[PDB]
Amino acid sequence: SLSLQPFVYPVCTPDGIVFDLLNIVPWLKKYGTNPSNGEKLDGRSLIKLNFIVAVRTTGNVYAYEAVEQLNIKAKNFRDLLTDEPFSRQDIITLQ
Amino acid sequence: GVQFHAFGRVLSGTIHAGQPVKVLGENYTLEDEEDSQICTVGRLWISVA
Amino acid sequence: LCDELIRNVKFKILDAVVAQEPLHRGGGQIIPTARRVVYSAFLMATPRL
Repeated sequence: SLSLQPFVYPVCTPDGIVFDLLNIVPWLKKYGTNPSNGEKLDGRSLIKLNFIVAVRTTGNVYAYEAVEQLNIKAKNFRDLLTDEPFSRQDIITLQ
Repeated sequence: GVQFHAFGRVLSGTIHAGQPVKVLGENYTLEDEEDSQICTVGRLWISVA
Repeated sequence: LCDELIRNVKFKILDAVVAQEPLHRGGGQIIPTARRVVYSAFLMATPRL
């Protein structure tokens, strides 16, 4: 979210952002709150991600183009398999 | 050149100036509401050639 | 072929092999595979512009 770069070490906050593990650690040390929401967050609450695109919800691989088209179609934002909401931003691109 | 105005014949209903209208989409007006962008048209008038 | 709309072509699916578990195996990632199958069917049918 903050860097707009690929995460060195992916993590997620309850906010549900993909700012690797850099942004969260700095915000917790300074504020003790999540930068997006401003809600209190602890380091423990952070969830670290375990280290062709994959959707987090389906956890399935898809052609990148196909995924993007489903996310942005008429109300087909969520996800073809799960139909759980999913954005382009939280699509993980595999190298 | 910058301002566009819509035209058409309503079927059954009458809101004169103040009442806004929830605009519908071409394909975004299904049961899954994607885009409405409700605005208010207070300059609705009839026209001639 | 040349990024043009297909017309007058019936792509008959002869035989298929489905996954036993769609949540475990590929269940939502078969549409690019079906697009590649349709492209290989249209390319190997002696096309004409």
